[PDB]
Amino acid sequence: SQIRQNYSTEVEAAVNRLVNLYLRASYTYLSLGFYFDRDDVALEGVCHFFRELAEEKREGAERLLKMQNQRGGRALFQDLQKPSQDEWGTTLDAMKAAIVLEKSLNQALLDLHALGSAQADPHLCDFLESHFLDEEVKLIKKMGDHLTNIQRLVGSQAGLGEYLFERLTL
Amino acid sequence: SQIRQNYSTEVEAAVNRLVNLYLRASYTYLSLGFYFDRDDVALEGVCHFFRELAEEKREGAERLLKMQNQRGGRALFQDLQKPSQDEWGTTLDAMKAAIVLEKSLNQALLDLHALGSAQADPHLCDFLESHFLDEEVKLIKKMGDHLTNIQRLVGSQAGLGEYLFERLTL
Amino acid sequence: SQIRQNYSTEVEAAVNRLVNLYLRASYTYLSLGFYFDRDDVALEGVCHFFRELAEEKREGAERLLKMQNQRGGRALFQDLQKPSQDEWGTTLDAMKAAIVLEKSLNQALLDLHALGSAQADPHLCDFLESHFLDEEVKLIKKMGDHLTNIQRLVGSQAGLGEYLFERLTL
Amino acid sequence: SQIRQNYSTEVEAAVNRLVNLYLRASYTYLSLGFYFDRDDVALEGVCHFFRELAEEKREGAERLLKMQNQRGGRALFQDLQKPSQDEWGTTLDAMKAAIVLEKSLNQALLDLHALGSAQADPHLCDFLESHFLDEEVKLIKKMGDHLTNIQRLVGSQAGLGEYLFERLTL
Repeated sequence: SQIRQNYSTEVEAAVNRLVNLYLRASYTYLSLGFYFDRDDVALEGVCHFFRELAEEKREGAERLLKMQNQRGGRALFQDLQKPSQDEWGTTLDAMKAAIVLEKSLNQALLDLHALGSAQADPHLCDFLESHFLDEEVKLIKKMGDHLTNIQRLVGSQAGLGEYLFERLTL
Repeated sequence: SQIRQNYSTEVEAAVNRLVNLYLRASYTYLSLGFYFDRDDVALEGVCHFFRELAEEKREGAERLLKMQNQRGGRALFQDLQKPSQDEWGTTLDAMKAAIVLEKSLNQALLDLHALGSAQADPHLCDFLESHFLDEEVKLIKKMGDHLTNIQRLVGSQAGLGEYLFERLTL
Repeated sequence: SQIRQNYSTEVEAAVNRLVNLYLRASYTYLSLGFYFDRDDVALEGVCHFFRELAEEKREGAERLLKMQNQRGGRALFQDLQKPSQDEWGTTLDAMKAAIVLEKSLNQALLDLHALGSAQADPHLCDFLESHFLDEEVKLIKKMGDHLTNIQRLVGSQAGLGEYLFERLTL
Repeated sequence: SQIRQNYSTEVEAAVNRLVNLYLRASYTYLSLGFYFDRDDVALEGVCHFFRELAEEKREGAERLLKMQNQRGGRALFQDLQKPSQDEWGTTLDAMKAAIVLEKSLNQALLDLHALGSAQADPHLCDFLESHFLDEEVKLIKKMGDHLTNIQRLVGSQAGLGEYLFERLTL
């Protein structure tokens, strides 16, 4: 490329894999959102929480794709595997699955940042720090906060607790 | 009639029967609304939910009556039978009865649309699709959503659950 | 389902397949958009044309998913295959590929409408007519218009023609 | 200095050299701008593109000079050599020369960031990442985009192509 400078093929490849992961997470949250919109689940606040995360993860993939082009790399798309589950259980189950998902994205982000350090790519490192690392940390704290509240609520009367959490937090 | 064109006597008759059904549903919801306004029931949000449906069903009957005249048919009114019950039980009982009612209206609408297809009456078909079919589908989804939430809430402590549903959803 | 009425399992299945197709088309347009944003392609108007179609196709999938839930069907997600190409050639090549894509979506929409007629599902039929059929027809006309103009322009001096089309039409 | 802390003499020296480079680039763009303003060149959009970069590079030098003082270093100015050329040829020639210039600035910025890492100077590293590294990457992408378009345009009829690029892009 005429513009490419200090952009290793290893980082280029890893950015394409991260795109696939972010698109995969978007798809998982789309499936999460529409499950809670089922007439036999019917937790609209939980649906809306996950649909907004579907959008967030899609926008993350697009910002990686733009950075890829900005550095003279070449985007390469692969098959997107379907979400891990067809039905997501309770609000508690879904929130647990969401924290697992976000922790894996965060580990991919930390792995890529480590690669950029090993490759001495400060623009990549700054890019991840500015638009992804602190975003993940906040989101994981929020979900941790939610988990603790769901758990406190679904101790003895789970149906009541799930209703109140959706009504009064989400 | 000077204006009548492609309007079968079968469809004319079926529109008059549908009017009677819609007026009957309005009357059922009027009785539902005022029951929840009783001082020994006292669920104002449930009263208001059903009174708004009383109005909706009356407006549906009036839009059928107007279409009847628009096609050169002749409205014919019959006795309106009283609602099926004098007392409607819990919010759960009432919502179950409401979904039964709406499913019967929806089946009358689908039956009439099928007749209009058999009679090749595209204006009638479009009229039902535009102002009734998707309205019913949305309303039945909403009531299904409500049923699921009432059920989740009235598991172990029904009095508390009925209060919270009226307070926080309706 | 408590709400399901006149919704065949055949239509439910076909709506899930249509969702997968619409998501697949969104992915194809995402890949189209970012190719024209490459520093060695650099046709920003073409990038923006395809990125807006990526969004449109995603919103179509979401409106099918919502209708699925509205009828008491159950969304089922499958793997999303990657776009057919990694590099998309000229603006002309890409527009040709886009018309092929849209014609296949349109045929899926016509096939599903035909199924809804065979199943006597007027709500499904009206839903497709209201939110998809005329949208596709307009989009395919526009792309046909674009193809004709690209072709007129890239007769003798293709590089100049591709620049002017991006500058003065897109 | 009373305020100096964790600011190596190596980084101080390298910041002064970077200032000289940024001032040299400003001077190069001033010469580029006024060439395209010649009555026998007369490409006003190209003149304006380069004059704005003259200002940008001067502001970069001033932000380095301010950071130098902020850390307790001492600015040291050297002779500023004249631009490499007196006449800059076509828009294509000039854009090629500009990308070479920016890539050398970018390499100076990456070299200095590497030094700050070797010296464990996180304030310097963050300063370069925040105000220079991503600015360079965007500018080099834009110029790469421009080069590709100039090249597409100046294939067969170069005079026409240079006019249209100045008119419709710049």
